[PDB]
Amino acid sequence: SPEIMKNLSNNFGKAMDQCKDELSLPDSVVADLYNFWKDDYVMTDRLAGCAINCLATKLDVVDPDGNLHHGNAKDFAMKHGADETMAQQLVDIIHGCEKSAPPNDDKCMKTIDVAMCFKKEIHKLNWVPNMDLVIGEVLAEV
Repeated sequence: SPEIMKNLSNNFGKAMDQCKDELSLPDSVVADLYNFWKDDYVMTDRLAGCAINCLATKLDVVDPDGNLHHGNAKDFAMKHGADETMAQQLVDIIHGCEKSAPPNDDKCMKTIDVAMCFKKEIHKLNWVPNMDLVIGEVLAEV
């Protein structure tokens, strides 16, 4: 019974259930975000990026005292759990993403681009499966 079966108050269980409605997307793909498929960005399932975006639906739950703000994480989020390097580092990709991810009305798929861009920085936590058998073709160590 992983995170898939472990849901917080509502900030998630609600956003997830709501996302499964508003976005009518599979709450499973979004439930994977909690797993560790971060590497798997919209590139595969944008819904996961949209659902997560809707996750902020209520910042009151996400941030009681203003822990952060979807799209624009306060200096608290990217600090209380950010690497001294990630501080500026992110400013690197975020500079290439945020620049490519304007405040388009499709923020759902726009802002997310960034909300996920940085997420990629995590995908390279300690393990970097730069090459992981996906289709089982000549590319990754099958």
